Amino acid sequence: IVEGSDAEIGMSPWQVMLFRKSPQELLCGASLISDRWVLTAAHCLLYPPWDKNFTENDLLVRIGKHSRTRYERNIEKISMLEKIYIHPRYNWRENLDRDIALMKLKKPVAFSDYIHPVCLPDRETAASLLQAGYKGRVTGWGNLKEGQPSVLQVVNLPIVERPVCKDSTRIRITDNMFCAGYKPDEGKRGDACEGDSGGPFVMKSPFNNRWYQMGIVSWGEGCDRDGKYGFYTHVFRLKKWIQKVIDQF
Amino acid sequence: EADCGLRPLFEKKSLEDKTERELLESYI
DNA sequence: GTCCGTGGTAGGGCAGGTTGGGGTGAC
DNA sequence: CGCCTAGGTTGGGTAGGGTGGTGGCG
Ligand SMILES: *C[C@@](*)(O)[C@H](CCCNC(N)=[NH2+])NC(=O)[C@@H]1CCCN1C(=O)[C@H](N)Cc1ccccc1
Ligand SMILES: *[C@@H]1O[C@H](CO)[C@@H](O)[C@H](O)[C@H]1NC(C)=O
Ligand code: NA
Ligand code: NA
Repeated sequence: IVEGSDAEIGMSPWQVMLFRKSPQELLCGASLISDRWVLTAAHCLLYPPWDKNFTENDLLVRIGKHSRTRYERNIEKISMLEKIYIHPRYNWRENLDRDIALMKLKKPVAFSDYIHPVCLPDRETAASLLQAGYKGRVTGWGNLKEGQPSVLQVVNLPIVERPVCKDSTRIRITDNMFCAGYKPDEGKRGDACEGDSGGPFVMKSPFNNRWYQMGIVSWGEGCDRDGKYGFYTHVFRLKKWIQKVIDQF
Repeated sequence: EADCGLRPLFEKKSLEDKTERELLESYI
């Protein structure tokens, strides 16, 4: 997270840490949608270009954390994966289209004051909040520039018009992703960076005062660059998929 | 799942975080 | 108005599955 | 006894803290 700031303890209780067992290094971010289902970016588990391909037994999940490194006793809860589910349409070669994936925990997690699930959006919530100018919140223990934060970072970024998003990168944009961030003449700055992938792009509904995950930190050219913007996976367009996956398994 | 989007140290304590409003004030 | 499947990220086989819908639709 | 900064699946913020039970020093 670039041009962000220290998060308020318990302000992102759905924030999950995708931790690699050996070597013990922070891999990506993720969101807690239920007691046994965690949502993250597919490119975090499978990205051949960097010979990246992890199995359930290779990864660890840390929930309710605020400190990036230190083990937060009696607060932090660690769970392990039973199965990984990467969308069959995930295109890792060209434009990381549908850069989403579900992770099923082996044992249900116990909710606390630091551990709680985020809401998935319905077609109505998605039709009200998904608009240019409408600001969303992004969190993660990713790089501060192109170094590493002490505690969880948070930044507020507005949704950008699709045309601007498209003409800002040479990559081919799809209906399964949206770009967010400030423009050059807007004065304010901020953006996500490496290690923030899988992190949620939540928005608070002014109709039921509930936080909804609308996007997933996917890709972007560099970090916090002028003219360039960060892209997030369109959660709603895939909910249908999420629903029947969590259902059948 | 039916109690989602409600933080126990905020919404459930009728308290706001310091940057929330920025988000709500962006709806025009 | 039109377009969003038969290989692509990839098998087997032309549907449909965890996948080809639908939408802030884009053009 | 109050200061001082400290291991662990773990910093130093302080011996509680969003969490246990722990010292050495002057
Ligand atoms: C895996 C994530 O941690 C990371 C997040 C990047 C977010 N950047 C900004 N500014 N918010 N994602 C990546 O690094 C992705 C995955 C692998 C390649 N990648 C990129 O961003 C490339 N640099 C660009 C790209 C490559 C291929 C297809 C689409 C985009
Ligand atoms: C990733 O690893 C798994 C487990 O070994 C393997 O079955 C699968 O074929 C690999 N996928 C790629 C794209 O390399
Ligand atoms: Na197919
Ligand atoms: Na301690």
